[PDB]
Amino acid sequence: ENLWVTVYYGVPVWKDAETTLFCASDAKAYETEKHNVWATCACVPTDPNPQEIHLENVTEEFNMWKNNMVEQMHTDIISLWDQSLKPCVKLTPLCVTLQCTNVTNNITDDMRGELKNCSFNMTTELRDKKQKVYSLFYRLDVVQINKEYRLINCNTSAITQACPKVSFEPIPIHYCAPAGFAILKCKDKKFNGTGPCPSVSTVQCTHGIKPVVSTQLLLNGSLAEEEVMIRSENITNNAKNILVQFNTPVQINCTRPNNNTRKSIRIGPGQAFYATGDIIGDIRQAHCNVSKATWNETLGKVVKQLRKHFGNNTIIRFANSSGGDLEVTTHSFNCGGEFFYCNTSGLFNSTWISNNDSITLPCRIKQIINMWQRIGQAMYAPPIQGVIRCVSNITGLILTRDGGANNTSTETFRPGGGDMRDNWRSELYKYKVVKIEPLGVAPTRCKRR
Amino acid sequence: VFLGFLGAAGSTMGAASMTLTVQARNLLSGTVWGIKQLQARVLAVERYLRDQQLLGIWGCSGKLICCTNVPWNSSWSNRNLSEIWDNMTWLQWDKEISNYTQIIYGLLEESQNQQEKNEQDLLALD
Amino acid sequence: VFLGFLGAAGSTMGAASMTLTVQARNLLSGTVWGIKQLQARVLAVERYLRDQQLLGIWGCSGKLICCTNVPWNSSWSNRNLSEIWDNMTWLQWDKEISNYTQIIYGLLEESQNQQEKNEQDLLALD
Amino acid sequence: VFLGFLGAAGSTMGAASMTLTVQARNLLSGTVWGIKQLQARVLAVERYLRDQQLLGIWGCSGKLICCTNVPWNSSWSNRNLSEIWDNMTWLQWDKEISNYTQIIYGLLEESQNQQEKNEQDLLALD
Ligand SMILES: *[C@@H]1O[C@H](CO)[C@@H](O[C@@H]2O[C@H](CO)[C@@H](O[C@@H]3O[C@H](CO[C@H]4O[C@H](CO)[C@@H](O)[C@H](O)[C@@H]4O)[C@@H](O)[C@H](O[C@H]4O[C@H](CO)[C@@H](O)[C@H](O)[C@@H]4O[C@H]4O[C@H](CO)[C@@H](O)[C@H](O)[C@@H]4O)[C@@H]3O)[C@H](O)[C@H]2NC(C)=O)[C@H](O)[C@H]1NC(C)=O
Ligand SMILES: *[C@@H]1O[C@H](CO)[C@@H](O[C@@H]2O[C@H](CO)[C@@H](O[C@@H]3O[C@H](CO[C@H]4O[C@H](CO)[C@@H](O)[C@H](O)[C@@H]4O)[C@@H](O)[C@H](O[C@H]4O[C@H](CO)[C@@H](O)[C@H](O)[C@@H]4O)[C@@H]3O)[C@H](O)[C@H]2NC(C)=O)[C@H](O)[C@H]1NC(C)=O
Ligand SMILES: *[C@@H]1O[C@H](CO)[C@@H](O[C@@H]2O[C@H](CO)[C@@H](O[C@@H]3O[C@H](CO[C@H]4O[C@H](CO)[C@@H](O)[C@H](O)[C@@H]4O)[C@@H](O)[C@H](O[C@H]4O[C@H](CO)[C@@H](O)[C@H](O)[C@@H]4O)[C@@H]3O)[C@H](O)[C@H]2NC(C)=O)[C@H](O)[C@H]1NC(C)=O
Ligand SMILES: *[C@@H]1O[C@H](CO)[C@@H](O[C@@H]2O[C@H](CO)[C@@H](O)[C@H](O)[C@H]2NC(C)=O)[C@H](O)[C@H]1NC(C)=O
Ligand SMILES: *[C@@H]1O[C@H](CO)[C@@H](O)[C@H](O)[C@H]1NC(C)=O
Ligand SMILES: *[C@@H]1O[C@H](CO)[C@@H](O)[C@H](O)[C@H]1NC(C)=O
Ligand SMILES: *[C@@H]1O[C@H](CO)[C@@H](O)[C@H](O)[C@H]1NC(C)=O
Ligand SMILES: *[C@@H]1O[C@H](CO)[C@@H](O)[C@H](O)[C@H]1NC(C)=O
Ligand SMILES: *[C@@H]1O[C@H](CO)[C@@H](O)[C@H](O)[C@H]1NC(C)=O
Ligand SMILES: *[C@@H]1O[C@H](CO)[C@@H](O)[C@H](O)[C@H]1NC(C)=O
Ligand SMILES: *[C@@H]1O[C@H](CO)[C@@H](O)[C@H](O)[C@H]1NC(C)=O
Ligand SMILES: *[C@@H]1O[C@H](CO)[C@@H](O)[C@H](O)[C@H]1NC(C)=O
Ligand SMILES: *[C@@H]1O[C@H](CO)[C@@H](O)[C@H](O)[C@H]1NC(C)=O
Ligand SMILES: *[C@@H]1O[C@H](CO)[C@@H](O)[C@H](O)[C@H]1NC(C)=O
Ligand SMILES: *[C@@H]1O[C@H](CO)[C@@H](O)[C@H](O)[C@H]1NC(C)=O
Ligand SMILES: *[C@@H]1O[C@H](CO)[C@@H](O)[C@H](O)[C@H]1NC(C)=O
Ligand SMILES: *[C@@H]1O[C@H](CO)[C@@H](O)[C@H](O)[C@H]1NC(C)=O
Ligand SMILES: *[C@@H]1O[C@H](CO)[C@@H](O)[C@H](O)[C@H]1NC(C)=O
Ligand SMILES: *[C@@H]1O[C@H](CO)[C@@H](O)[C@H](O)[C@H]1NC(C)=O
Ligand SMILES: *[C@@H]1O[C@H](CO)[C@@H](O)[C@H](O)[C@H]1NC(C)=O
Repeated sequence: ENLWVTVYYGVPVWKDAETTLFCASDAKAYETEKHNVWATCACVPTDPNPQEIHLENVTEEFNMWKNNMVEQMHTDIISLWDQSLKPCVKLTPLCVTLQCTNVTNNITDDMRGELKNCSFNMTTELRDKKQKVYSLFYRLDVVQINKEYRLINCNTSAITQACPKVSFEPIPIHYCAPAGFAILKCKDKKFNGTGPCPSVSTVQCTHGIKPVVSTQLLLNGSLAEEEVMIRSENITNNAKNILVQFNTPVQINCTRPNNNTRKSIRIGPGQAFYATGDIIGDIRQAHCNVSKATWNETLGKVVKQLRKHFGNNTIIRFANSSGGDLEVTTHSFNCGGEFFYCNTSGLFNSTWISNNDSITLPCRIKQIINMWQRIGQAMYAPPIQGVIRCVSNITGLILTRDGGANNTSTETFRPGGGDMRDNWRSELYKYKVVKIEPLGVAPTRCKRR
Repeated sequence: VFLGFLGAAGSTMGAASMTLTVQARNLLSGTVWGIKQLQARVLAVERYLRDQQLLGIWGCSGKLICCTNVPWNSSWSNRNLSEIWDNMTWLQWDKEISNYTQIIYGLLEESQNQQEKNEQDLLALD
Repeated sequence: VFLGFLGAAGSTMGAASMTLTVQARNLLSGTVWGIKQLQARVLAVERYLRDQQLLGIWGCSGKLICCTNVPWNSSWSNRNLSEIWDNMTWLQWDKEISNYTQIIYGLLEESQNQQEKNEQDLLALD
Repeated sequence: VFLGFLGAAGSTMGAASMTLTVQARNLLSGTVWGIKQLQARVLAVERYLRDQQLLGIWGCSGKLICCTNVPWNSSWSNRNLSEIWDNMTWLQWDKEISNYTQIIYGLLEESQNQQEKNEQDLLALD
């Protein structure tokens, strides 16, 4: 009748914790080679037949806003960027005075140049005679000084040129947990991403999450189920970003109608800088198309979900960014190696009450970037030959709400971003790390003599 | 039936006691960025030998299950035999006993195999 | 006679069963370029504890040899007692049984010490 | 009385045989400059599993103490029962037997559990 303790080894007992996650990225991506593209070099090949065990009767609480996988992925991509830029050519002797001029074209005065044809000195292979070579830089890359210009990053940090061998192509990366840990996955169709989850399953490795670094518009993401999803840490708080996840992807097409040439000027011995030669064809600016009908149905489907949290009979007005850096006021992204910054004033210019072509957006191109708000490392994106065309999916948004309302029933939303961790939170909301404690004692009528 | 690793997580302790050999099997599993997994599998084997050391100094050694000569104190959540194995999950049980786990561990490593084995040394010489 | 490490590899299984304590003895053996051997002896001890864990969760624990209550299924290459120990090498045998090793492992870790020890738990209380 | 870790180092072997469970308990204990302790505690667990492997392949397994069917060779410092446990320390004894430790180890791992367990396999089939 008197019970006795008995040690059980191998009980389904886990507790929330944080550990060191490793990678996984299939086996066909390793065949992409090209001198180690992005990260996949010594990454473990993904298991051909992954197993996902649905834990019946199990209800586990998730928290996408207090999840450590986001911070780990962020620091991992940062260290990746540094390790990818450590052995590349450093452009230390490139801050020389630039005697720039307009590009060869024919007016008007509203074209504001944008492209500057700079002539300057350069150190050759030998440490004696210099080199009077010219390049073609964007206005966002240069800045005049008292026409003589200079690189915009002179009195900020150093600069290193990205090697032409590697690529900035986001490839699916599976994050896996070591022995003794497990990743819980919420498999409900309406998980707005916080609190208890009815249908929880366990996995060793997550699905292929492509590290697409972008702002305002979530590109190449996971589609939502049924209705579009709206996630926020504090809806009443207008300082917390609002991650929107789409159900139907919005087809976007971005092009660079300036098929360019790569001049291989030689800053020897060894090093070589890739300048931009003359432009073959017409002087055109990069642009992005968004299908008017798709954008209408997507916006009309989102505002119907927005009315479920800010009152049924309210007015939702869309306005573009309030201001700041170029990475926040414009849709910043990467395509073909070039870094576009597109005008998103034609997408967020609407006013919804309670009840056939394409929208083109002006896109600028910058070569000298300082992403992740990093000071000390400026990367020069080498020019890319040929017309660059890319087709992507708009699968979500990062919105911000205006404050100090009180009066009035309308609510105004503007594109935001900045913190790149939000880009990872849009994919890690359905995963969390737990540690296994298989040692459990329990009483029963068992002993020895 | 084989629910798999952590299969019987939502089942009762009596039902989850049948899946002991499943969570025990997948518990060990056999330039920078490569040391990321090294330091992790080192902490993995240190966690394994830590649990094996606790399992050894107690009156078990043989894994999975083992009995002990310790009376269950009613203050440690006075529940019944049929209310534990047929009405409570292991997570729910560990949530209540989290206060007394270290106390029981102390009553298991010190009071038992330190007094029991010395008793056997006194019983084996004659 | 002591043929040494891997001595009776070409000998019959019955003859090679005498050299068990030889391959088991040399199985554990007690700035860059120095981590080359570190990560190797770490995988060496992980492979050792992996085999020791499988040898422990089964009805063995005591190494070298142990018996089990599992009927030999004829589908696993139906051979005779004298046709295995006196007419086949361990490499040739493992080449045939490679399909069913994981199945037997499942019938050893789960069907035995999970039902046998619980049976003893019922037999040791009276 | 509990002298602590390495307490009975200067006491006789018979007296120091009472403190076996003390030196065995504290034998495992649960950017550069941080790998200094990592490689050390890895060699610590490799030294522990090394001694556990020797203690397992012999006729012991159960730690602390175990008896064996090996005749004490008079050439290994022919001393008396009362002249060893009541007149010699473990350091002084190991200083004399250092020549024959490896020989005895060979007579323990090979001659015993390789011939004894096979004998039991012959005794357990009938
Ligand atoms: C969201 O996800 C989508 C889906 O993948 C992704 O779209 C991808 O866009 C990128 C552009 O940013 C694409 O990658 C490039 O595609 C062009 C054009 O592809 C043609 O060529 C292949 C050849 O078989 C055809 O099959 C194909 O159908 C097209 O006709 C390629 O030309 C590019 O190749 C060069 O660039 C790579 C990176 O710079 C190099 O690694 C690669 O080795 C190639 O370099 C060599 O060739 C160059 C050619 O001139 C040469 O100049 C170089 O010096 C070098 O020698 C590149 O592969 C991709 O095609 C799109 N995906 C799909 C399915 O089509 C989005 O980019 C993504 N969103 C975000 C934000 O990342
Ligand atoms: C960016 O800015 C740089 C300058 O900093 C440019 O590079 C220069 O571009 C100009 C074109 O505007 C080049 O000028 C051309 O040079 C040619 C070289 O010919 C050499 O050999 C002949 C003998 O065969 C010599 O007579 C001559 O002096 C040279 O030594 C000339 O042949 C060209 O002449 C042709 O075009 C002109 C155009 O008006 C006609 O009038 C002529 O009749 C003839 O058809 C021309 O003079 C200059 O050489 C380039 N310099 C360097 C260092 O490359 C880029 O053009 C500019 N890019 C943009 C987009 O603005
Ligand atoms: C974007 O801008 C780039 C700038 O580099 C343009 O690239 C050049 O394009 C032209 C035109 O297509 C290419 O010129 C072609 O050269 C071919 C021969 O090249 C080989 O042989 C020479 C020696 O003779 C070598 O030096 C060279 O390396 C090659 O091995 C010709 O055969 C071509 O003529 C044929 O094609 C054209 C259409 O292209 C037909 O009209 C002709 O009738 C004929 O059938 C042609 O003259 C040049 O080689 C390209 N350079 C590079 C580096 O690629 C892109 O064309 C431009 N794209 C767009 C869309 O604007
Ligand atoms: C992006 O470009 C693709 C390719 O041109 C467009 O898809 C085409 O759409 C038209 C109109 O429906 C069809 O007739 C073509 O057959 C489609 N082609 C392909 C390859 O799909 C797409 O509409 C463009 N989207 C935007 C927003 O510009
Ligand atoms: C181009 O030329 C015009 C006319 O001299 C001048 O005013 C202007 O500053 C130049 N540069 C740009 C970028 O327009
Ligand atoms: C460098 O710039 C100077 C401007 O003072 C100019 O005189 C010279 O021609 C340029 N190029 C070379 C190769 O010196
Ligand atoms: C957008 O769609 C909504 C809802 O169907 C609508 O009232 C409106 O007329 C559409 N706008 C355009 C420009 O078609
Ligand atoms: C928003 O669009 C307006 C056009 O009405 C433009 O003047 C403004 O600069 C834009 N602001 C941002 C931050 O894009
Ligand atoms: C974006 O487009 C709007 C509308 O054409 C324009 O008023 C605004 O100045 C543009 N923003 C930038 C930064 O060019
Ligand atoms: C926004 O849309 C309204 C209505 O079509 C239009 O009057 C206004 O000019 C637009 N703003 C911009 C910057 O295009
Ligand atoms: C992007 O959307 C298009 C349009 O339906 C689809 O064909 C493509 O598979 C999508 N890409 C994804 C989901 O990665
Ligand atoms: C049992 O628990 C009670 C109440 O907490 C306490 O008074 C008593 O000391 C405990 N006894 C043991 C052996 O733990
Ligand atoms: C059942 O619970 C009661 C009340 O706490 C207690 O008196 C009794 O000892 C318990 N019996 C068993 C078998 O646990
Ligand atoms: C744990 O102990 C604390 C402090 O005595 C107490 O507040 C709490 O109720 C206890 N919880 C459980 C589950 O025993
Ligand atoms: C033995 O194998 C045969 C044929 O493959 C099959 O019918 C039978 O179920 C198997 N039994 C066991 C216990 O493996
Ligand atoms: C030999 O194998 C056959 C076929 O499985 C069987 O009938 C027979 O009993 C076996 N004999 C011995 C001696 O093992
Ligand atoms: C292994 O299994 C496969 C698949 O059934 C079969 O083709 C092969 O004959 C088997 N080999 C042995 C040695 O049993
Ligand atoms: C005992 O010692 C003697 C002399 O040192 C030696 O001849 C003999 O081999 C030893 N016995 C064993 C079992 O090694
Ligand atoms: C005692 O020591 C002597 C001298 O070495 C020896 O002859 C005798 O065998 C020893 N006896 C015992 C019981 O050890
Ligand atoms: C150890 O062996 C050597 C070599 O035979 C010998 O000189 C020495 O006396 C031996 N020492 C002991 C303590 O047996």
